Amino acid sequence: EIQIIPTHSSDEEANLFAMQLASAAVLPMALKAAIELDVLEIMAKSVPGYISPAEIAAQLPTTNPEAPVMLDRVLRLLASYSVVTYTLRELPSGKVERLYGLAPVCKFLTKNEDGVSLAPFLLLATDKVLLEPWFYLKDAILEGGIPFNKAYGMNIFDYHGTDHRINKVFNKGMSSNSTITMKKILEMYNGFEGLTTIVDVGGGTGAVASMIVAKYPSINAINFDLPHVIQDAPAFSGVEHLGGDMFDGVPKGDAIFIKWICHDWSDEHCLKLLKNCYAALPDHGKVIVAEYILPPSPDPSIATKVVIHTDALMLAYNPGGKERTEKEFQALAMASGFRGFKVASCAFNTYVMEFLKT
Amino acid sequence: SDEEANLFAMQLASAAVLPMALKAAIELDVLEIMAKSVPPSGYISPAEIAAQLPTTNPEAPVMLDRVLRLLASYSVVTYTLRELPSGKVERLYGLAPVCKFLTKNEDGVSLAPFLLLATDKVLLEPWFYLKDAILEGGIPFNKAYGMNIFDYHGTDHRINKVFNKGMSSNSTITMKKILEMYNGFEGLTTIVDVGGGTGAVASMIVAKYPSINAINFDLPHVIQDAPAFSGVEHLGGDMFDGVPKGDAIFIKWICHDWSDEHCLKLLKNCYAALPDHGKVIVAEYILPPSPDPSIATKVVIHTDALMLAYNPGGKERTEKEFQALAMASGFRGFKVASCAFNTYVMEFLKT
Ligand SMILES: Nc1ncnc2c1ncn2[C@@H]1O[C@H](CSCC[C@H](N)C(=O)O)[C@@H](O)[C@H]1O
Ligand SMILES: Nc1ncnc2c1ncn2[C@@H]1O[C@H](CSCC[C@H](N)C(=O)O)[C@@H](O)[C@H]1O
Ligand SMILES: C/C=C/c1ccc(O)c(OC)c1
Repeated sequence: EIQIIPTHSSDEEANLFAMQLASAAVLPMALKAAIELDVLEIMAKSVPGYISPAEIAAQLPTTNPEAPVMLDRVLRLLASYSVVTYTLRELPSGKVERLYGLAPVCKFLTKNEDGVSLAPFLLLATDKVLLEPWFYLKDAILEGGIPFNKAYGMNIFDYHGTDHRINKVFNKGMSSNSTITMKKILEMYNGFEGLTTIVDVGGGTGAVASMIVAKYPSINAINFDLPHVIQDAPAFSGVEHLGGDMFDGVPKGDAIFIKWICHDWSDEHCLKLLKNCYAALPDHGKVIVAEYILPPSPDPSIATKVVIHTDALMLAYNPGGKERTEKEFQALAMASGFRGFKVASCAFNTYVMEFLKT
Repeated sequence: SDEEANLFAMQLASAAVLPMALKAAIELDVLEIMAKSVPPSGYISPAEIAAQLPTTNPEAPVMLDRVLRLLASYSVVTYTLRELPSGKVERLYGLAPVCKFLTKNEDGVSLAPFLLLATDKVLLEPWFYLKDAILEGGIPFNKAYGMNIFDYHGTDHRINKVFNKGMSSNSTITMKKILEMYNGFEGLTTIVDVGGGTGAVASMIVAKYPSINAINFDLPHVIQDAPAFSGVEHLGGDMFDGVPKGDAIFIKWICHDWSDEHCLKLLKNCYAALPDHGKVIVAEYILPPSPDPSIATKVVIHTDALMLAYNPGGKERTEKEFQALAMASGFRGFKVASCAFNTYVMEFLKT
């Protein structure tokens, strides 16, 4: 370990890092506006890279003379963070102009073959509704409670039942994200083959249930979630949509699949749901749990960052939620009656574990 | 490589967690507690931090740990791991170099109040109207509130104070460094700080050059909050109507708030306010020539994006753009005199 001697040079880097931190929110917020204006889809479709901000603006419903320069300024920020790429063209007239192209991350920020990306997940994570709890984080640490419940007087799921705009944003966000992950899950994970019935507990609007039934047409699926979510679930052949509250019970099936459910809830709420799962399954049933697994240390890798970001988000938003290690998941499994524990697969940082009653 | 792209997109989507988590740590005084309490070897437990917070919440240590873990992953704090007898590891946290600027120094100053400003609820709101401003014209801030940001500051006194202390702390740190390097204040008898805020810069210059009489010129609602400093006279006004007379005019972070037309109008009042051989001293970021990934470029491009969402047309400019503003406003001479923390000090010379 070599010691860095403090100098004006190292003080400058520390100062500018603090300044970068101060205004770090400009990145997701600028990206959110690019996605809502459909700037990246325009780039994806119009690119002969690289396109000028004036050529992008020409495809927007605007007569604002300042649109191209406003777009230029946004895209320059995105370029510095490698969300887009750029080239420079000298204007026959002396000044330097930037043209922009899509960077490799835009594969997941623009619709793929099959009409899906992570952009709706980004719109959800940057929604007004979800920024507000952050201003009550201090209060929840000092006064107890949940910053989101302090913001609006109820938990986030009850709030989705009262704000139909955010309910749609959230359901579309989760569906897009699970679609992308499940497609890769389905390629490498064999645990669904052979089952007659599967229940998706907190399955949202049913994207995962419907993909499993598409791959395995002899499976019958039940998409189980809250009534305000189920009311908006598209019909899909092989999928039964059922509204309820999982803490009160879950539908019977041969296996139960829970994706991104455990991390929303405290260990006690988890134990309760997992007992409910244990009771709805036959003697050799299994719970298939798809979640992130906390890494060993808070290292600076992007994969670790994504898991620690989501842990922090389940501090603001949710009733006791947190990310967990592989030992903590096995602990919860053994404590709710399952004798078998297997880490089965991994896609995009999401691990598939089986809790086996066996 | 597909995996890495997907994970980067997920990182971007929840990127705001970092500055929001940091804001909460600063509002809880967690970094100051660390700075005062961290023992010689240099790491402290969240339980030990929490014991110093005004709280009886049994969950506080755990929730602190989880916020600090996020901060550590980004090297805002350092950490060590301590194995527990029963296999699981505990995290202890310490100060990283950035903490120097996010905690009070010996002059009692840090950048923390600038971070409180940048992350304030008031300033997040305009971002939801950026799409609207791009399609329809206008300024996201104006769309959200009734009016321009500075008028808003004269209506919402909490934000007025946060903004003034934000700017004050930031300008203090930068001005101390500039004053160690820049000799342009000698032979001056009077200096005018136009949009000088609560007067921190004006006071630093008189502290260094007690021969100078400084006018600190800003909007009435900011002057209202300006503490008395000897040798500084506070004066409320509107710079686009006219600037007080002095031997030199100092404008820090003013040009980037305003469109070219507004800057030209300001600089011509400046020219008019000066004697024959006076000068305007302009302290601004300079836009680099490409969107490079360096922290120093990011800071300037972030501020350019912030100007877009808050201000009556501000932006960041290149040195040749500043030379054009100087020229179009009648200045004959231009020089780049020094630089501290990305802030360049330019003079626009009348002869
Ligand atoms: N008490 C409850 N009973 C049933 N579903 C619930 C619930 N509380 C929350 N949920 C559902 O749990 C889901 C958490 S979001 C995860 C959604 C989906 N499994 C996916 O991975 O994409 C939401 O759809 C929410 O409505
Ligand atoms: N018309 C006007 N006349 C004078 N001051 C103005 C103005 N419009 C905005 N301002 C002021 O311009 C300042 C911009 S903020 C940064 C300025 C300060 N020189 C610093 O570097 O810390 C604010 O204090 C704001 O109140
Ligand atoms: C924008 C934050 C992401 C997110 C927030 C709350 C949740 O409950 C969730 O899924 C369980 C995901």
